[PDB]
Amino acid sequence: IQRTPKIQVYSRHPAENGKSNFLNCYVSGFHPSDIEVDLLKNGERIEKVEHSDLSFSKDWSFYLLYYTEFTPTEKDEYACRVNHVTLSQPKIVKWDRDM
Amino acid sequence: DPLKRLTELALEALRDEPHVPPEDRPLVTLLQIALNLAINVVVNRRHLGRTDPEHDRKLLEELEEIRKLPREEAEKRLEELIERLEEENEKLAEEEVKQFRS
Amino acid sequence: GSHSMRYFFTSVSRPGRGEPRFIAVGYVDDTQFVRFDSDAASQRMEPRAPWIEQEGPEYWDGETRKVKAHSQTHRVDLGTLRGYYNQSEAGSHTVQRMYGCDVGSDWRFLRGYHQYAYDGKDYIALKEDLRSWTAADMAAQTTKHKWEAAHVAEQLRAYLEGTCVEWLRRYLENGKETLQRTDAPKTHMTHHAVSDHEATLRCWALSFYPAEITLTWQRDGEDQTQDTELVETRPAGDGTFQKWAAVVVPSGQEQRYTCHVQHEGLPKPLTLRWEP
Amino acid sequence: ELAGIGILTV
Amino acid sequence: EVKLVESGGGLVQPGGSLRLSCAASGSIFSINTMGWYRQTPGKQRDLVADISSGGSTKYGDSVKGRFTISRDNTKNTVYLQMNSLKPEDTAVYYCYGLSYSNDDYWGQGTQVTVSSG
Repeated sequence: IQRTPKIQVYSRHPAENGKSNFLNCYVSGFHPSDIEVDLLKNGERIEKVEHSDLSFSKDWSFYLLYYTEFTPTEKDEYACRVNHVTLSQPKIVKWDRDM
Repeated sequence: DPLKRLTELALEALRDEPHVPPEDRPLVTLLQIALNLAINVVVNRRHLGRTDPEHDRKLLEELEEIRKLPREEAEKRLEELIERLEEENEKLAEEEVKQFRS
Repeated sequence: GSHSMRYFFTSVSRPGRGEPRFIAVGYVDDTQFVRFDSDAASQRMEPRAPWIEQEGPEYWDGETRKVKAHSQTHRVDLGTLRGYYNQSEAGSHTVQRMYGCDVGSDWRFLRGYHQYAYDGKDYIALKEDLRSWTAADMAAQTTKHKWEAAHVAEQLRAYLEGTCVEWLRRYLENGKETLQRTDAPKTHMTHHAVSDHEATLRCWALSFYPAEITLTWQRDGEDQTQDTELVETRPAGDGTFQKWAAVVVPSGQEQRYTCHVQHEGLPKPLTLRWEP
Repeated sequence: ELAGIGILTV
Repeated sequence: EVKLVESGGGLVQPGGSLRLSCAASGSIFSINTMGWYRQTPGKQRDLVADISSGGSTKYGDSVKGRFTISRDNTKNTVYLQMNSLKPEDTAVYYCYGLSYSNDDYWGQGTQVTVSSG
């Protein structure tokens, strides 16, 4: 059985315009482990993105954290794009600073 | 029961690891890896019905030969035995697949 | 004040594209401290926490040799299980193993774990008494009968009750500054208008450790579950965790709602109400 | 520390 | 809002070349990244190549060195030059685009078949 990933995009610290921060895309509850996560800024890929090592939960479903440095502004739009065998097309989740 | 003796030697190796000088500790870890593979090989040959106590005895004599032997010369002999056990363990699992499907 | 150590193993076959990929991670509580990747160039067990870097070269040599032997074992199991289930030679499949130990608030042995899965489904597991096995199907019963002959339960019991507990205490001592800490959650509430007569109250819990936490919305004392949205607890990336819970509230009636936070670092469960 | 014994093939 | 019109798919021999194109109609100039994904039945769609309005490109590992993407921002058109085609390149090639607000759009796809028969 294959399980589709849950996706949360958020900042490490409360976002303040002009203050350096970290943009996170946390994917969890998916199976199998092969997955692609991209961070997006104003409609294009953010090049340098790192991720945590592969681990899994009690139900054996994997989880990963993708993160990069960023500085939020009032007009810059951020998002995350996730691709998995359970998805017919890559799914995009936008970043809401209040979520 | 050769598998009993290998299990007792593995339990001894796991208990001796704390109470051993730090220089002998790498040899203890290599012994645990070799003893674990010896148990895996013997139990795989048991599962296949290919029980040959002659082959079982040759594994034990080589392991005890590595002990009582100076440390650095023993660490290389265990590494060679481990690689040889990993090869045979792979061959045994391929025959276990043929036995299960048939 | 209870603690735990856990090792997670994953091996994924890639037919035609090389040997299976093996990844292993080690955890103390909610803190990772070691990692291994068969595709990494180092080919070594690597540190992932500051307090584990103080271990000597003998530690890293022994851990590397053991994790490499495990990668070969789980590599063979991918071929075995593919035959046991009569599956194609061209499909990607996964094997996972997990084992570890718990200690109570007295740091004495509490619980032992060792489970195995194939393609994300339970295969074989060691029971709590650490002397017998739970098998999922006929293929797993084959592994069970083989592991019973090899006294695997006896070997794993000696490790889980002895070696695992002893090394967990060693790690808790060396990493006392970070492992034996309990960061309380910094909390706040936010208000967002969804309509001209409705609104969203979101209760935040940030920068807390360990990850276990409880967030509950209640309205006039009634448990407002089945109407509250709860996100899964997520890592902040700095060693702490985050979580929030939200509820849709009619305008003007915000003071009739309360948020409640239970956490190890909080002496008393906090209560948050919307402050204009 | 990893388990040195008890990790066998399936 | 944005419509993507693809063309150029079809049958080609192993070792041959093929040139795909994709133009954006409508609310164009609101599209940053454009590119191609490919997908076989039952599986997900994998990245082939994409390029931003600034020219930043990314290629999938299996197509790096054989495919090349180019772009004309004045008419919002991207081109995919596929060289040294292999039977494994057989898939449906979907054009896609991302607005500057990270809204994604897709075309209907074009079939590409690499076969000797």
